[PDB]
Amino acid sequence: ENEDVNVELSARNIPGVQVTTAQGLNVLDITNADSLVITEAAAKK
Amino acid sequence: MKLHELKPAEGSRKERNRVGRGVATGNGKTSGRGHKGQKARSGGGVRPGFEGGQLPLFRRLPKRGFTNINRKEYAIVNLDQLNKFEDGTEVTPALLVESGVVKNEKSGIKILGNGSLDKKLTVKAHKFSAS
Amino acid sequence: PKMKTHRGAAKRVKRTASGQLKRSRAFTSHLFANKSTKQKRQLRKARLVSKSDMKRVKQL
RNA sequence: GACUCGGUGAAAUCAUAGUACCUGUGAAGAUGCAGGUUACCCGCGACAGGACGGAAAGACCCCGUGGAGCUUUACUGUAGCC
RNA sequence: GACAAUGGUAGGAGAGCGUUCUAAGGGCGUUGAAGCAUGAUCGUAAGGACAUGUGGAGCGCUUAGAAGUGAGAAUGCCGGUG
RNA sequence: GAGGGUAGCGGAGAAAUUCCAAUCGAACCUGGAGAUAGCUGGUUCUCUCCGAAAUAGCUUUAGGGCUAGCCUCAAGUGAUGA
RNA sequence: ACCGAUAGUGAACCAGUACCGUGAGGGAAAGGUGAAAAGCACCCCGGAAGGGGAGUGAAAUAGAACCUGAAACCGUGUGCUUACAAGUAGUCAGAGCCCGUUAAUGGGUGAUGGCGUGCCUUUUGUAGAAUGAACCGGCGAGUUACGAUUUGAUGCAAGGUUAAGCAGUAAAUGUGGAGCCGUAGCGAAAGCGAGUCUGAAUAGGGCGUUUAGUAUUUGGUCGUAGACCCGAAACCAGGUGAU
RNA sequence: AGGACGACAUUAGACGAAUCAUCUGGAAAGAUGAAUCAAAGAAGGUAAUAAUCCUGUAGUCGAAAAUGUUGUCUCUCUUGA
Ligand SMILES: C=C[C@]1(C)C[C@@H](OC(=O)CS[C@@H]2CC[C@@H](N)C[C@H]2O)[C@]2(C)[C@H](C)CC[C@]3(CCC(=O)[C@H]32)[C@@H](C)[C@@H]1O
Ligand SMILES: [Mg+2]
Ligand SMILES: [Mg+2]
Ligand SMILES: [Mg+2]
Ligand SMILES: [Mg+2]
Ligand SMILES: [Mg+2]
Ligand SMILES: [Mg+2]
Ligand SMILES: [Mg+2]
Ligand SMILES: [Mg+2]
Ligand SMILES: [Mg+2]
Ligand SMILES: [Mg+2]
Ligand SMILES: [Mg+2]
Ligand SMILES: [Mg+2]
Ligand SMILES: [Mg+2]
Ligand SMILES: [Mg+2]
Ligand SMILES: [Mg+2]
Ligand SMILES: [Mg+2]
Ligand SMILES: [Mg+2]
Ligand SMILES: [Mg+2]
Ligand SMILES: [Mg+2]
Ligand SMILES: [Mg+2]
Ligand SMILES: [Mg+2]
Ligand SMILES: [Mg+2]
Ligand SMILES: [Mg+2]
Ligand SMILES: [Mg+2]
Ligand SMILES: [Mg+2]
Ligand SMILES: [Mg+2]
Ligand SMILES: [Mg+2]
Ligand SMILES: [Mg+2]
Ligand SMILES: [Mg+2]
Ligand SMILES: [Mg+2]
Ligand SMILES: [Mg+2]
Ligand SMILES: [Mg+2]
Ligand SMILES: [Mg+2]
Ligand SMILES: [Mg+2]
Ligand SMILES: [Mg+2]
Ligand SMILES: [Mg+2]
Ligand SMILES: [Mg+2]
Ligand SMILES: [Mg+2]
Ligand SMILES: [Mg+2]
Ligand SMILES: [Mg+2]
Ligand SMILES: [Mg+2]
Ligand SMILES: [Mg+2]
Ligand SMILES: [Mg+2]
Ligand SMILES: [Mg+2]
Ligand SMILES: [Mg+2]
Ligand SMILES: [Mg+2]
Ligand SMILES: [Mn+2]
Ligand SMILES: [Mn+2]
Ligand SMILES: [Mn+2]
Ligand SMILES: [Mn+2]
Ligand SMILES: [Mn+2]
Ligand SMILES: [Mn+2]
Ligand SMILES: [Mn+2]
Ligand SMILES: [Mn+2]
Ligand SMILES: [Mn+2]
Ligand SMILES: [Mn+2]
Ligand SMILES: [Mn+2]
Ligand SMILES: [Mn+2]
Ligand SMILES: [Mn+2]
Ligand SMILES: [Mn+2]
Ligand SMILES: [Mn+2]
Ligand SMILES: [Mn+2]
Ligand SMILES: [Mn+2]
Ligand SMILES: [Mn+2]
Ligand SMILES: [Mn+2]
Ligand SMILES: [Mn+2]
Ligand SMILES: [Mn+2]
Ligand SMILES: [Mn+2]
Ligand SMILES: [Mn+2]
Ligand SMILES: [Mn+2]
Ligand SMILES: [Mn+2]
Ligand SMILES: [Mn+2]
Ligand SMILES: [Mn+2]
Ligand SMILES: [Mn+2]
Ligand SMILES: [Mn+2]
Ligand SMILES: [Mn+2]
Ligand SMILES: [Mn+2]
Ligand SMILES: [Mn+2]
Ligand SMILES: [Mn+2]
Ligand SMILES: [Mn+2]
Ligand SMILES: [Mn+2]
Ligand SMILES: [Mn+2]
Ligand SMILES: [Mn+2]
Ligand SMILES: [Mn+2]
Ligand SMILES: [Mn+2]
Ligand SMILES: [Mn+2]
Ligand SMILES: [Mn+2]
Ligand SMILES: [Mn+2]
Ligand SMILES: [Mn+2]
Ligand SMILES: [Mn+2]
Ligand SMILES: [Mn+2]
Ligand SMILES: [Mn+2]
Ligand SMILES: [Mn+2]
Ligand SMILES: [Mn+2]
Ligand SMILES: [Mn+2]
Ligand SMILES: [Mn+2]
Ligand SMILES: [Mn+2]
Ligand SMILES: [Mn+2]
Ligand SMILES: [Mn+2]
Ligand SMILES: [Mn+2]
Ligand SMILES: [Mn+2]
Ligand SMILES: [Mn+2]
Ligand SMILES: [Mn+2]
Ligand SMILES: [Mn+2]
Ligand SMILES: [Mn+2]
Ligand SMILES: [Mn+2]
Ligand SMILES: [Mn+2]
Ligand SMILES: [Mn+2]
Ligand SMILES: [Mn+2]
Ligand SMILES: [Mn+2]
Ligand SMILES: [Mn+2]
Repeated sequence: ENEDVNVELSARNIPGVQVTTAQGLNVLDITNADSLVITEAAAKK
Repeated sequence: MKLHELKPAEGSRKERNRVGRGVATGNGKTSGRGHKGQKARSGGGVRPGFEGGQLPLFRRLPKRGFTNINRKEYAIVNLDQLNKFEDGTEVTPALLVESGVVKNEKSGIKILGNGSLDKKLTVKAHKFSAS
Repeated sequence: PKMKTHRGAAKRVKRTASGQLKRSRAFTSHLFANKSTKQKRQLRKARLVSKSDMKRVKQL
């Protein structure tokens, strides 16, 4: 929360990684798994 | 896949038939003619006027039944049995080791009811078991 | 609703695909036909499995 | 009453109509087809041959494993009575 | 490039047109949307545009999704007018 | 004439199946209820390819149905077809 | 990824209301000026209604019966045509006259000639004198759920797969392996098992072994449901009626 | 088996960020220019289509009273193996 309150900025959306929809992921045009997260999605195959 | 360029897998999905919408379509009687192609439409369920889904009967049933593991028990390493419910077997009313294939290992066959030929092959290797 | 199974098929039993079947004229009037009598043997359907298909079919 | 004028102004019917006759033809009795024969265009008053005229999904007849009312030593029951 | 096939009712199979809603993208609109009207326009068909008039505020297009998705006949129901 | 009583598996009938709120061999209203209808009628866009049957068998069956036969789509066999 | 005024509540409007019935009961139709009432001062014809000016307004060719304003239907004007002709009304051929387009081997009309008995339904066969429709408009019929089966598609594969529940925004999503199908079949069964059943048989014969399944799902079809749509005469139950 | 001391919630509400110019126009929220806010780009309105014109929205604050639910003291009733 806070990072999430980059919310009302039109095009942006911002979930967890145990989140991660099939759609939100590719309505998307660009993504930015941060680092910890990138390592977890990497961990949860 | 870019959400405005979705394309469904080739050969999956095909438009449903819509009967009764026109004549060029090939379906305006819709189907049948004159008969019991009426709405209720009951054929009967499976019948003619002479009941052949019945001639006589033969039956009974008591409690029993096992679960078959063939002498393709040659998958697992060495010693032991019944444990392989964590390797390759699922539901077991009781666990019988049958013959078939040809054994290639020396291992304890701890199981309820050993098929005879299988017993000769498992014992020809080394181990045997019961109960 | 799951279709109800016909119970009058306590009269066949599944083979592998095909249904094994009861026969003919066992019991009553055995005072006739003798080679006939040795017709304790099975059946199937062929033309009829078309008719009875999905009724004895939760018999898998 | 009809009829002429002034006033008011419905209806059942009706696939579109520029809707003749004879001898045929044809689902076997044709304004509508064939071959002839007759006929300038548009009204008004009249008649009832035809449009298998209109009106009512034939009441007779048969059919449906339709209905209903009634009968009886048809079947199975039952209120009551001995 | 030759060479074949292509009448068709019940009915099987195939490819498509148009409607409303939705998603994503991409656009049009008071310098005039939809609708309505008219045209000598385009495609093998369903059907698609264009220009003008009316109108005065909303609407297409691509790709995919989903349907209260297509009317000339039911003595069909409602309205209008013969 | 006024005020009353008898109500549908019921009532009333100088008896006709007669009357019970303008059609009573069993009233009216609401529900069960979208009763059931092997009968009749209706069933809405387009083009392309193929294309029947009105027969046998059994049927409280005979304008209904079932299995065969004929149609189509798909696999498969592979010269078995004319 | 519900309706948008014939829809959606019967009822978007002072609806259980007009209206109908003795009663129980049955039951409608009917939304929209404009941004703003600025809702037409004044003159004119008329008793008024209504109208033409003059005005308000972006617009009244938005004027109240008011957005848009299709069709049937009714009218005024007319370019071509028609009073010797037998007509399912068009089609094919065609002179004359009139015109000039989304400019293309153009548009309107049509003397005369050839051919020509609407549609649907239902039928062995219907121009049929068999059925249906006065016209125009709107409205009007194979659906959904759950099970089954089959085909196509996709993921895994001797394996495939979760259910309820818990978690999360009424989520695509992690958990949950109870469960289910499959890897083995044969016999009524005891049971035996790549075999088993019948059989005295180590004969013959039946089913079976020679490994491919399973979950999700588009389409086809069946079942359970009203299960394409409209229609009985009638049955039953509870009331309301002897004005 | 009935009643005394406060927390929270229900029944009114309050605060609430940031836009200007020209074109066309009957009217601009549109177009084109430069701007700005955002824990607020939900929605509805304003003479056309508005995050910054208005009602609001994220967020924050709030109860004289009357129920409402609870934390804990009082209040009762209690000899268990
Ligand atoms: C339908 C009948 C009528 C009126 C007369 C009919 O007479 C009958 O049917 C006699 S039965 C009689 C009838 C009334 C019933 N309630 C009692 C019963 O006894 C008759 C004479 C034909 C025999 C049949 C054809 C006919 C066409 C022209 C013609 O000649 C007609 C039909 C089409 C006609 O409309
Ligand atoms: Mg039986
Ligand atoms: Mg007189
Ligand atoms: Mg009339
Ligand atoms: Mg005449
Ligand atoms: Mg005839
Ligand atoms: Mg004759
Ligand atoms: Mg009869
Ligand atoms: Mg008794
Ligand atoms: Mg369109
Ligand atoms: Mg345009
Ligand atoms: Mg203008
Ligand atoms: Mg014209
Ligand atoms: Mg047009
Ligand atoms: Mg204009
Ligand atoms: Mg226009
Ligand atoms: Mg406007
Ligand atoms: Mg466009
Ligand atoms: Mg689609
Ligand atoms: Mg009609
Ligand atoms: Mg009528
Ligand atoms: Mg009418
Ligand atoms: Mg009484
Ligand atoms: Mg009596
Ligand atoms: Mg019956
Ligand atoms: Mg019949
Ligand atoms: Mg082949
Ligand atoms: Mg009424
Ligand atoms: Mg009455
Ligand atoms: Mg009434
Ligand atoms: Mg008007
Ligand atoms: Mg004239
Ligand atoms: Mg010309
Ligand atoms: Mg002519
Ligand atoms: Mg001609
Ligand atoms: Mg003809
Ligand atoms: Mg009428
Ligand atoms: Mg579906
Ligand atoms: Mg598959
Ligand atoms: Mg697969
Ligand atoms: Mg399916
Ligand atoms: Mg129901
Ligand atoms: Mg009763
Ligand atoms: Mg009296
Ligand atoms: Mg100006
Ligand atoms: Mg937020
Ligand atoms: Mg707004
Ligand atoms: Mn199709
Ligand atoms: Mn067909
Ligand atoms: Mn029919
Ligand atoms: Mn049939
Ligand atoms: Mn049918
Ligand atoms: Mn029905
Ligand atoms: Mn049956
Ligand atoms: Mn078995
Ligand atoms: Mn014999
Ligand atoms: Mn008169
Ligand atoms: Mn004449
Ligand atoms: Mn003929
Ligand atoms: Mn003849
Ligand atoms: Mn004649
Ligand atoms: Mn006359
Ligand atoms: Mn007379
Ligand atoms: Mn009749
Ligand atoms: Mn063809
Ligand atoms: Mn040909
Ligand atoms: Mn088909
Ligand atoms: Mn629209
Ligand atoms: Mn429809
Ligand atoms: Mn009598
Ligand atoms: Mn009578
Ligand atoms: Mn009397
Ligand atoms: Mn009476
Ligand atoms: Mn009755
Ligand atoms: Mn019922
Ligand atoms: Mn009915
Ligand atoms: Mn052919
Ligand atoms: Mn015979
Ligand atoms: Mn019989
Ligand atoms: Mn028939
Ligand atoms: Mn040969
Ligand atoms: Mn309504
Ligand atoms: Mn409307
Ligand atoms: Mn009254
Ligand atoms: Mn208004
Ligand atoms: Mn003026
Ligand atoms: Mn003005
Ligand atoms: Mn009007
Ligand atoms: Mn408007
Ligand atoms: Mn108007
Ligand atoms: Mn002349
Ligand atoms: Mn003639
Ligand atoms: Mn010509
Ligand atoms: Mn001719
Ligand atoms: Mn039709
Ligand atoms: Mn006719
Ligand atoms: Mn006629
Ligand atoms: Mn008929
Ligand atoms: Mn008629
Ligand atoms: Mn109509
Ligand atoms: Mn939950
Ligand atoms: Mn043997
Ligand atoms: Mn054998
Ligand atoms: Mn064998
Ligand atoms: Mn289905
Ligand atoms: Mn079938
Ligand atoms: Mn069905
Ligand atoms: Mn404020
Ligand atoms: Mn503000
Ligand atoms: Mn401005
Ligand atoms: Mn607005
Ligand atoms: Mn708030």
